[PDB]
Amino acid sequence: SIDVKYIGVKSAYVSYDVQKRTIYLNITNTLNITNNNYYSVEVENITAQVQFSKTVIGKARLNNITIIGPLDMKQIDYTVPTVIAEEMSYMYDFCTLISIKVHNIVLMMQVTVTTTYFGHSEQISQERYQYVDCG
Amino acid sequence: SIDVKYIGVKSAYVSYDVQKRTIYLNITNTLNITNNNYYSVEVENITAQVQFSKTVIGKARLNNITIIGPLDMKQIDYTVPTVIAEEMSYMYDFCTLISIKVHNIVLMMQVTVTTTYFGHSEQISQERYQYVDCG
Amino acid sequence: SIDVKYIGVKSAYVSYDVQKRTIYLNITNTLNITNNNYYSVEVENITAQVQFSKTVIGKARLNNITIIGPLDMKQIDYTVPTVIAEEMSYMYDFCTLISIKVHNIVLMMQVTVTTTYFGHSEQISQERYQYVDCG
Ligand SMILES: *[C@@H]1O[C@H](CO)[C@@H](O)[C@H](O)[C@H]1NC(C)=O
Ligand SMILES: *[C@@H]1O[C@H](CO)[C@@H](O)[C@H](O)[C@H]1NC(C)=O
Ligand SMILES: *[C@@H]1O[C@H](CO)[C@@H](O)[C@H](O)[C@H]1NC(C)=O
Ligand SMILES: *[C@@H]1O[C@H](CO)[C@@H](O)[C@H](O)[C@H]1NC(C)=O
Ligand SMILES: *[C@@H]1O[C@H](CO)[C@@H](O)[C@H](O)[C@H]1NC(C)=O
Ligand SMILES: *[C@@H]1O[C@H](CO)[C@@H](O)[C@H](O)[C@H]1NC(C)=O
Ligand SMILES: *[C@@H]1O[C@H](CO)[C@@H](O)[C@H](O)[C@H]1NC(C)=O
Ligand SMILES: *[C@@H]1O[C@H](CO)[C@@H](O)[C@H](O)[C@H]1NC(C)=O
Ligand SMILES: *[C@@H]1O[C@H](CO)[C@@H](O)[C@H](O)[C@H]1NC(C)=O
Ligand SMILES: *[C@@H]1O[C@H](CO)[C@@H](O)[C@H](O)[C@H]1NC(C)=O
Ligand SMILES: *[C@@H]1O[C@H](CO)[C@@H](O)[C@H](O)[C@H]1NC(C)=O
Ligand SMILES: *[C@@H]1O[C@H](CO)[C@@H](O)[C@H](O)[C@H]1NC(C)=O
Repeated sequence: SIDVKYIGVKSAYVSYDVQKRTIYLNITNTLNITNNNYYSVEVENITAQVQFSKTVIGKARLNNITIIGPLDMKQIDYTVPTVIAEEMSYMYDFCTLISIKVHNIVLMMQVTVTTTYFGHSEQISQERYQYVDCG
Repeated sequence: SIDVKYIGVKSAYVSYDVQKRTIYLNITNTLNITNNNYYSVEVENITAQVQFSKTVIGKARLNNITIIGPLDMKQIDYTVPTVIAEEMSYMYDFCTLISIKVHNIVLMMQVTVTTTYFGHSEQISQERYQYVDCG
Repeated sequence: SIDVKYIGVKSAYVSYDVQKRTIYLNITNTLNITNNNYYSVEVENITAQVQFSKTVIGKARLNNITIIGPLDMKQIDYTVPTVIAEEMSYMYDFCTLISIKVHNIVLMMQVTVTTTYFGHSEQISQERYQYVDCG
């Protein structure tokens, strides 16, 4: 939330990086570093806090009631045949793949019907995605 | 939220980077660094806070009621055949792929019907996406 | 939440990295480092806090009631045959794969119907994804 970074190869504060086939002969490197850091991140100062939720019923006549959740799946048909016919023939399959519904990252918070919150919520995702690499 | 960065290859504060086939002969590098940092990020100052939610019923007559969630899927048909017929023939498949519904990043917060919030919510996603690389 | 980083290869504070075939002959490296760090992360200061939830019924007549959860799956059919017919033929399959529903990361918090929160919730995911690599 404060210092989120994505670094590809190299990350450094003071780097005298050297690489292939070099001559580092008579250098006189000298440093003088002062790097004081002060974090006072999201400190609270609270006197009172109330989360109230009341449901009062009475003399109440209620018929059919349906409150369904935050994702319903109904009558979902996946209908993928795969028919191969081959008479006196030559076939060559490489990097052949058939994928159906598939997920890599699935993150859910506060997936309800009724919710009362107080706080600080984060979701951070850092990757190097590579699905198909055939060659 | 404050210092979000995406770095491709190299990230540094003071970098005397050297690369292929060089002559670093009589240099007299000298540094003098003062890098004081003060973070007071989202500090609160609160005397009172109330999250009130009331539902009062009474002498109330209610018929059919339906409150459905924040994503419904109904009668979704995926109908992808794949028929190959080959008589006395030559076939060559490489980097051949059939993909159906597929996700990589799925993040959800506060997916409800009724919600009362108080706070600080973030979603950060940093990647290097590469779906198909065949060659 | 404060210092989240994704580093590809190298991470360092002060790195005199050297690589292939080099001459590091008469250097006079010198350092002087002061790196005081002070973290006071999310310290609270609270006098009172109440999470109240009441449900009062009485003289109440209720018919059919259905409150279903935050994800229902109903009548989901996966119908993927795979028929191969081969008379007097040559077939070659390599890196051949058929995948059905599949997940790698599944994280859920506060997946309910009714929820009252107070606090600090995080989800962090860092990876190097590589699904198919055949070659
Ligand atoms: C630096 O090193 C070289 C070596 O080739 C030498 O000839 C030269 O006198 C040196 N000078 C100092 C100031 O160290
Ligand atoms: C290096 O930094 C310190 C920190 O204040 C300072 O007192 C000093 O004069 C600087 N130089 C040297 C040569 O030490
Ligand atoms: C608010 O400020 C600081 C905490 O950050 C503290 O010294 C002060 O007493 C707080 N005030 C109250 C009323 O709590
Ligand atoms: C709703 O309630 C009535 C009763 O008044 C009932 O006849 C009907 O079947 C209910 N609805 C469903 C979908 O069952
Ligand atoms: C720097 O190094 C070179 C080496 O080729 C030398 O001839 C020269 O006298 C040096 N000078 C100083 C100031 O160090
Ligand atoms: C380096 O920085 C410090 C910090 O204030 C300063 O006192 C000093 O004069 C600077 N120069 C040297 C040569 O130390
Ligand atoms: C608000 O300001 C600071 C906290 O940031 C604190 O010193 C002060 O007392 C706070 N005021 C009240 C009324 O809490
Ligand atoms: C709605 O309620 C009536 C009762 O008055 C019922 O006949 C009807 O079937 C209900 N609707 C559905 C879709 O069931
Ligand atoms: C540095 O090392 C070289 C070795 O080739 C030498 O000739 C030179 O006199 C040295 N100088 C110092 C200042 O150490
Ligand atoms: C190194 O840093 C310290 C820390 O303040 C300082 O007292 C000193 O003068 C600096 N230089 C040397 C040569 O020690
Ligand atoms: C709030 O500020 C600090 C804690 O961060 C503490 O010294 C002070 O007494 C706190 N105030 C109250 C009323 O608790
Ligand atoms: C709803 O309740 C009525 C009674 O009044 C009943 O006849 C009906 O079958 C119920 N609904 C379902 C779907 O069973």
